[PDB]
Amino acid sequence: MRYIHSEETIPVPENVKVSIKSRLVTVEGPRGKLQKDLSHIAVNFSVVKKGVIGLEIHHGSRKDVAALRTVRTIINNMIIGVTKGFKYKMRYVYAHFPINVNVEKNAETGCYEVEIRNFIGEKIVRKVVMAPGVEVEISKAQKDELILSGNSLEAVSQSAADIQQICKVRNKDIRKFLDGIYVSEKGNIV
Amino acid sequence: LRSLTTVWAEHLSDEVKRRFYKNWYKSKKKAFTKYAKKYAENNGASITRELERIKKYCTVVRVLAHTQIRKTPLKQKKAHLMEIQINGGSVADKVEFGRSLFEKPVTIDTIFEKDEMIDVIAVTKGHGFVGVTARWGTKKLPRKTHKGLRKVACIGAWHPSHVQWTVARAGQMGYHHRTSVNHKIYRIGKGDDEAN
Amino acid sequence: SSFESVVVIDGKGHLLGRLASIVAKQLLSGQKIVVVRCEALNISGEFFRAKLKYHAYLRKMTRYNPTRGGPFHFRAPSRIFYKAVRGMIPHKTARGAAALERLKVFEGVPPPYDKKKKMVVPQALRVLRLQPGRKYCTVGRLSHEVGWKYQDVVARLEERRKAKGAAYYERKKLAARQLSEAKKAAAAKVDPKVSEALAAYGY
Amino acid sequence: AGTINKPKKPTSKRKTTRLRAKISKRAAEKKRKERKLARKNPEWRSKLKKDPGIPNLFPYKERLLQQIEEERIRRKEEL
Amino acid sequence: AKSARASRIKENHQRFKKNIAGPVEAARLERLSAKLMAIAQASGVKSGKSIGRKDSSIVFPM
Amino acid sequence: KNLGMRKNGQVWLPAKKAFRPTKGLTSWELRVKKRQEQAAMK
Amino acid sequence: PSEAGHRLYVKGRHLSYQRGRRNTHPKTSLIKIEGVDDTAAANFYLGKRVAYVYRAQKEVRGTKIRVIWGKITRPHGNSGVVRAKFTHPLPARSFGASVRIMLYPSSI
Amino acid sequence: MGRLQEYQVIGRHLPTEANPNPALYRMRIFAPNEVVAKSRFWYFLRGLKKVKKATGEIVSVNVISEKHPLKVKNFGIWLRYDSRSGTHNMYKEYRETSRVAAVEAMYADMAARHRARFRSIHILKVVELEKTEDVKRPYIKQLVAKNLSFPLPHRVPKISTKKIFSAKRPSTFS
Amino acid sequence: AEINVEATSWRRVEVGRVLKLENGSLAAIVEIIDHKRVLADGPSSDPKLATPRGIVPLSRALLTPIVIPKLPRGARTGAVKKAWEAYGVDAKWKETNWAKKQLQQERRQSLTDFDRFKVMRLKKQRRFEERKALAKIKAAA
RNA sequence: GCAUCGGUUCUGGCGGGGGGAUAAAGGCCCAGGGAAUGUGGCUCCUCCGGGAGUGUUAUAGCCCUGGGUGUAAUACCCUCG
RNA sequence: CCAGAACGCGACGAUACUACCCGCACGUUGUAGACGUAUAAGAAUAGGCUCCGGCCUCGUAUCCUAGCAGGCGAUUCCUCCGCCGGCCUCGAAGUGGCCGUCGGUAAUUCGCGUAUUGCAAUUUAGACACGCGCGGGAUCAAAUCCUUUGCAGACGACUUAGA
Repeated sequence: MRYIHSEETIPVPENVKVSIKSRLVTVEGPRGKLQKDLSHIAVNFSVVKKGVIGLEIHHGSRKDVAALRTVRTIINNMIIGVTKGFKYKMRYVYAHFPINVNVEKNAETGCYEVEIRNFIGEKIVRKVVMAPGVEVEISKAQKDELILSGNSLEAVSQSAADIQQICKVRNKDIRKFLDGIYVSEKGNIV
Repeated sequence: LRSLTTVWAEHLSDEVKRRFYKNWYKSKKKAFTKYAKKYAENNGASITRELERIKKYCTVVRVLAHTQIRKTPLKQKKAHLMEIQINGGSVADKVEFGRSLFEKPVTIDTIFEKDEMIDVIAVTKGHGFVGVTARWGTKKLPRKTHKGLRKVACIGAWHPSHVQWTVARAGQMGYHHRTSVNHKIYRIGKGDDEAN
Repeated sequence: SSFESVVVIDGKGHLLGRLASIVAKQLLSGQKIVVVRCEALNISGEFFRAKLKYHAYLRKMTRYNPTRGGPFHFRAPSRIFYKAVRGMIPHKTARGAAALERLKVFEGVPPPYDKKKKMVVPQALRVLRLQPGRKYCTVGRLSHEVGWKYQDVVARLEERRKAKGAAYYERKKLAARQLSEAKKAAAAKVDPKVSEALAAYGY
Repeated sequence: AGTINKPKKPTSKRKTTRLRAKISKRAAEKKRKERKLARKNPEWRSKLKKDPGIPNLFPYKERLLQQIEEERIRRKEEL
Repeated sequence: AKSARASRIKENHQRFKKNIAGPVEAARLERLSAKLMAIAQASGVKSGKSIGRKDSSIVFPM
Repeated sequence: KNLGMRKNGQVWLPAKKAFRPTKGLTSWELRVKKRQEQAAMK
Repeated sequence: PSEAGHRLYVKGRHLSYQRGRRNTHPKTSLIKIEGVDDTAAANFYLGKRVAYVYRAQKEVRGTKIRVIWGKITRPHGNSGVVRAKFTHPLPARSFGASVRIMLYPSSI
Repeated sequence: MGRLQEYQVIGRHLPTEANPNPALYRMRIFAPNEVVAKSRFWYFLRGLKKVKKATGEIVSVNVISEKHPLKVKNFGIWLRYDSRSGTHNMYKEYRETSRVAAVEAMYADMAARHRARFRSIHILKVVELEKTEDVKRPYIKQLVAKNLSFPLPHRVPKISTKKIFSAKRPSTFS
Repeated sequence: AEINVEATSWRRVEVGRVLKLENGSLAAIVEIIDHKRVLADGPSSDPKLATPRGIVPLSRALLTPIVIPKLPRGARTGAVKKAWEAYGVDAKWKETNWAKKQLQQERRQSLTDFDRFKVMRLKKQRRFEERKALAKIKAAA
């Protein structure tokens, strides 16, 4: 059954500037600027109030009405990213062979590179290149902890996922071999 | 890729001019004679125009080079000509490189170096018409097999009602074009070296 | 309904089979057709469905000899459109061969078609035919994934053609401005009998 | 599965005359056999079927029940 | 066995090409190019600077 | 700030509302009256 | 000088014979008239003469150009295609060729 | 099931010496014409009162026209349909301007959503919902809302099917 | 908080919107039946613009920029007529660019042979003046 | 080739007549009744944009019943040209 | 990496003649079929265009369109069209812009001619290709057989040599 009208709302903070044209959303805040193309979803954007973004769908099915919630969460996470940022803390733990993590910043590409050595004594050097806009540091407050911060939640979480996926134990009992790099905390920078 | 233009040198040797003829001994040897005159008329304006066309329109530049077969012991007097691609640099750099290399001899050691692997491309030894045993390496049929033992016993024993293109058949063996790779250069010896 | 010397159809945004049906009927009627930008033709449905259909096409081949008689798999987008058109034409008759010779298909817009008028066929336009929310793919993408070698070359040539068209459009805007000012300035010096006579007739 | 990159032999939707005729004959035989088991069916069948009644979401079910009760009272008074 | 088309084999070969064989072939190319450069160095219409025209069809005959 | 914990750890996720696309067609008082009428009819 | 044209006929194309799916009847031809797209417009052209003009090899009585004459008889379908009868049936090779629909016999 | 009309059909059993004045039975039949209306009347009467066509006669056939065809109305239809499972009730709602138009929309809807033909559908009651609160379905409740207003996104313009080629790409905004 | 949204702005269908039908007549919307049909009435004194009260499919109509203010839902022909000549719908339709296009189409359709010849001659005279003006402009810059 | 005809047939337009609930509607009046997807007014909130409450026409309208114009018009069906 | 469409394509060299190129002179020459066979933005379609004022369903548009199949002479106008040359420009299967000369030209108006093709009969008219002619400008080539070779080979074919 087709619903005549459906609406969502996104509040916007005072220090955030949001520009939407042809379903291409650009959100700028104190921390920078994020951009995302939402042209794959039919939606009418509007300014229903000062500081409120309205989302509408007309004559839509239940699935079309449901996609507005995903669009709302995506734009809200972009606003949170340019306002407070996103920070994922990872911890690398080992039993016998100490995991050596080296963080460099490539001047040519502008991205960070994480090199992992001595994982369960292996002689290969694992290299993971971060998505742009993601900053990686080795924490000095705690032991064996990486901190990945950024404005794009998808970029920060996918970079943490890449680091988690590259250090995988193969052909061993994982009840016994506990070695790896794991996402230990998720939150905001501010 | 499409050949746009070709520019030649002012002087062409007789051994490379023999490549354009089948009966050079009877010919008036007229090849490139009208082409050599455009180096003289209008101060080579057509030559310069074609060089500029190569500079501004082309992405791949190849020189034309011929062997000096007269320095070989061969009875053949007609030289071999081929296009050799210039790699590296920009297209203008390639054009200046080739134009500077016009009418000049290039030795082997300024293209290849000792301790390098190269590819060798050639046509193989011809053997003529050959049966399946030496052409494909099939098993010989037993002794005194009826109608021949250097054969294949069943060529089409199943459907379709055809001979399949995958079945070993007698025919031409050798004189095939082959490209072989990873051949190490052990020595580039100099011909003027009396102890090479 | 209009008889033309040749109709140049911009293939961008057109559904493959519907455009092929319309083009084949025009060819059999006796109209010359040139379809350009066959890489920008659309196929309805998910991309993997089109890829599955092309791989099912690539399965078929004459078993005893693949160099003759077998279905020859043409990977270029123009040739995919040509196969769709040839399926709707009695190509094994002399009339069908004659109708097929009145058609030309290309990737991109090679000259001199870049300076010719390109038309659209609304009965095959994807934005008018497909329901919003359905999936669609691109014939150029399918061609690149099944082995067409000149996607990047056509892209660079099309970017050059669009830059030259941008310069031409700036000149066209300047000409439109000058013609508007010319009509405005000459409107004062045209006889009012002529002016309201043309106004009454509708010009 | 690797269906997209390597599809298998297609399942043909083209019918054959032999199979069409056989399926038609089998359908006719099944219809006749079902009639035969129906005429010798020993299963009990009610004389009057269970009538579903009035739907609840019909807005005037209450006044229709009022009409039914009034009709019963009128019929009892007439009889 | 890992095939010649294996992804891990390809990545290993790419690292070898970048870190090991690359500088060697680069230096050899510099030497060879230097030698062959040593051998090599050893109106617009009427001049050809403006590119003029040289001295089956795509369209229907019309 | 948020005082409660979200189970999947995505603490930036907003306090969502229920997905009721037919919300606002019927008021509460009318539905109460219809409840009484349907109960009497049953 | 005058730089206009001289056309006093309407352009048409010979599409087909009168046919079912398989059997064809060359006694009647199907003509598409340019700019005519429904039966209401096709009703205007009923009875109008139509000429198929072609070229032969010999020059016969001063000309190489031969004509087959006919008339538009009735509409066909709903899209302004018309049926026509010619003195001899039109050549089967002329499917897709042009024909000239006159404005006579006129009733305007 | 076509351009339907509603007929008042009155019939009776033939008079006899035992029963000189038989009872008259009236039915409202949605039918394409009078022949179908009388046939459906005898079908229902055979199913109900065991009065056959040979022993009965049609007393009257009349057309019931809508009193106000220019007033938008909400209709509730209680119907029963026969499927492979058996007989099922439905209550459905239609926003139309007449009873016959609601019944046509009902027949189209039942065919589209449940594959039911004309023969397997028994229309038991068609009512006009007197009040807005009597509307039970959300697809009519969204239409009877206060200050109803909506746009028309993505309107394909009507282009003549005889005009094969166009020199401009059409717009979907008006 | 700066929000800049560049999006679409359709015309809405509601009670009071005037529709242009395929025959050129006009009809104000009285009540919306569903998303595909409305009840509409054109009580215009001009016979070319008038429409009887009845159901109009929205596929067979176009949304004009005219909305009658405060037209009640379900209003009959008298109330709709009073609102119609109260608002002056006919005049606003006449200044609408759709009616100018329709008027131009009718004028060009009604032309006879002599009319078309006179159109050609007058257009050539005006074109001569416009050509002189364009030569002056293009020679200037 | 045209004109005037005959035979058969396809297609377009116009003038009448009849029926039904002597169509049903609808417009304009007359007399009653009623309600909300409550108009105006009044009260209370506000982002001052608009909401919530009250109730029967006011600075909009609607629904139901009866009557007049009226043997109204029109649809549909039949029918004479 | 192998083959290379023997009815797919490109570049270049030399091209004797009746061959090549230019001009006009026409075809009982041929062609799936000229008759104004006129018209380049790109891009989006839950958005666009703009001269920045506004505009957008709509190519039902714009251009062109009169004169013996379009004559002759004026009045008048500086508008449109075409061939050449110069300078630029155009490589996706290469061609347009500006300037200059020359030639033609109702935007306005008028004078003389049109008849007889007899009341209709394709309105023989375009483009491309081919061919026969002249009058000129330009150029004097190869291949095969044969002898030979063995890097080849059943025979043809192939790699060679013969001034």
